[PDB]
Amino acid sequence: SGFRKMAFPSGKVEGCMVQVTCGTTTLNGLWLDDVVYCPRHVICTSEDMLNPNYEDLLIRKSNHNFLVQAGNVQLRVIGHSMQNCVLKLKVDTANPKTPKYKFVRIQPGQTFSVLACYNGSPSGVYQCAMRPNFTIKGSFLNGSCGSVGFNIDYDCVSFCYMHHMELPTGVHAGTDLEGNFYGPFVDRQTAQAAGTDTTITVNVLAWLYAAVINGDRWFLNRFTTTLNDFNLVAMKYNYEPLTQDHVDILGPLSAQTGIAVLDMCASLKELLQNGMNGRTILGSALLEDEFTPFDVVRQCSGVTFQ
Amino acid sequence: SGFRKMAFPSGKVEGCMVQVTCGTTTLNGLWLDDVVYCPRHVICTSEDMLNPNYEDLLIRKSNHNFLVQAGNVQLRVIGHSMQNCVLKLKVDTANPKTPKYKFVRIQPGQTFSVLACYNGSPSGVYQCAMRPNFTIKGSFLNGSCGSVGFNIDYDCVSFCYMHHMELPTGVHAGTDLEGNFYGPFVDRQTAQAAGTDTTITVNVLAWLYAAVINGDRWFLNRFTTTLNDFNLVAMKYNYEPLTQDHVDILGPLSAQTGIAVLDMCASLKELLQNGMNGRTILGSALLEDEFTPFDVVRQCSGVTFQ
Ligand SMILES: *C(=O)[C@H](C[C@@H]1CCCNC1=O)NC(=O)[C@H](CC(C)C)NC(=O)[C@@H](NC(=O)c1ccc([N+](=O)[O-])cc1)C(C)C
Ligand SMILES: *C(=O)[C@H](C[C@@H]1CCCNC1=O)NC(=O)[C@H](CC(C)C)NC(=O)[C@@H](NC(=O)c1ccc([N+](=O)[O-])cc1)C(C)C
Repeated sequence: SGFRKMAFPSGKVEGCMVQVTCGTTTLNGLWLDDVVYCPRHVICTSEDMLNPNYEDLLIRKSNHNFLVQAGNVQLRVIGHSMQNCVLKLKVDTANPKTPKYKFVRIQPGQTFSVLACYNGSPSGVYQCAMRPNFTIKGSFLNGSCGSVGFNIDYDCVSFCYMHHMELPTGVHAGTDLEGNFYGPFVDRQTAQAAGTDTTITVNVLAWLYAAVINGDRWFLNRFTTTLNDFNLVAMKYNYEPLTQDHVDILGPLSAQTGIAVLDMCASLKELLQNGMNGRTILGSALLEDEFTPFDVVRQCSGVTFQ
Repeated sequence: SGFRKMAFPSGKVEGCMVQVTCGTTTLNGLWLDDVVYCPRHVICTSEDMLNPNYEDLLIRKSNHNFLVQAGNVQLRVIGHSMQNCVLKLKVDTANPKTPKYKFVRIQPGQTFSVLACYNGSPSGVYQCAMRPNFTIKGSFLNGSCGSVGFNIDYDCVSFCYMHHMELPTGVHAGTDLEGNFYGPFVDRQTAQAAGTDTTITVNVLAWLYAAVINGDRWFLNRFTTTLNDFNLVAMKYNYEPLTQDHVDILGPLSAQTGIAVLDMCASLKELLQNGMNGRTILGSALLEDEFTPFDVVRQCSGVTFQ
């Protein structure tokens, strides 16, 4: 028993990280087959990051302006192209450690692991959610750009996030691996504020189920609620509306615990209106919203990958 | 910016995990060079876990009673010995993926990453703290024994924990890699008194320093405190008493931020006595105690957000 914020094992992605340097700018790239993917702003200069003309700047870049270092091996760039906000550097050698992989674009409310890297060297792994306002609350310093987010399904790595920038509120924004930003952001050092963030209601409910599974049951009551009456209360506390699709996705956790979804909603309604009365749930005084229902089932059943 | 509970990248440890089966009991083993390390209770059957004579069970076993599997490859056991609570199975093949490594025994309050494994395959990775009473608050199901905890310094893995059991309170206990239990515990299914679990004060202080480094000072104040006046408040709130040894460990964070250790203690004392009043620190409403001073320096910017 026990419930932890758990990241995917990172070994398959560790073997894909490289250092990419252009001019005096260094960041990380992702080496899959004979292509290295990295944020296109590696080609900018300090003097240019206000509103870079990326297409123009790339014209004046040759293959040998890109230094790609994979551990002890320098990779030769034999071709370069730009796809939206990512650069694709074709290289001499196919990565022998390339896993089975897909590029996916995730929905807000979904979770993924981030492999934080610096100078092509992985330094940490942690679990994140795509916020409703398309930001992530990551932990990224200078040099972290090109770090990637991913999920693992059996033996296949689904890459969903590449890191590009930090917002003034200290949260983070990036692209999918096709270079398309999540949310209304652009890769320029301009004035950019994210929409108001909301709590991911279906994830909070999933985590209350995790708590019950792990013996923490004090918040269960004998009240009932309809979906509409729950959503009338939840919206006033800045929670996302709960849809019928969300209720369906909570079906398996409901069957396992014997607690109806709308009964769990009633317990959450009491927590919102009355507070915790000084208590915690799974050690938290705030309600956790970065576990999906799939995250809870997977962890509580010991699903394995590699 | 940002601050996340970050685990070490798990790839170096994933390459070491194997499955060990004896009779009908399967758990995880750690394959380093030509030795597989695993918990000695792999040789137990369900009916004799109340008072197993481990040197009763082991003399009855031959090398070929141990089935060791790495991937789809059987490893042939050519020798075995018991050291404290761990079994050492000599195998006929050195692990080609053995990293540089050490075995270290850590102190209460210190942290490590756990690669939770089932049947020799990894399920996930997360960061843990050794509690003051030598337990850990993990996520371990049936079959997780032999999962290990570790730190990585450059490319040397320091293994410090191997998982053995869950206590009746839902917390977890295990050994160092020489098989010595952390805490006054033994590998049998009998009631064993545990010390009381207090909050790791030096780690809370380190995390307040992290909040300052990242740009937040709202919780500071002008008082100072003596060590003893602080510890009187600490014990009211179930915090571990702070020693001069602990104060010395916070030296680097104190110097980096310009806040004397006993001034941060005065700040913590006021947070405990007055609560948070709806505010948060690094996103938390409860003070975090699973970051050591070293963890903070490893994750935070070397440049304080002044
Ligand atoms: C890549 O490595 C680097 C990572 C950043 C660096 C700062 C610390 N944490 C990180 O995650 N990314 C960049 O340097 C990126 C380059 C651009 C996209 C070309 N720049 C930023 O992240 C900057 N953020 C902004 O410039 C920004 C400023 C103001 C506003 N605003 O609403 O006013 C929005 C965005 C960093 C401040 C350098
Ligand atoms: C190994 O895989 C397995 C892991 C356990 C399994 C249950 C779920 N979570 C885990 O971490 N370890 C065991 O099965 C272990 C083998 C013994 C130690 C020979 N048994 C247990 O973990 C049981 N624990 C106890 O019975 C127990 C009772 C009291 C104390 N104590 O110190 O007071 C310690 C252990 C579980 C009930 C299965």
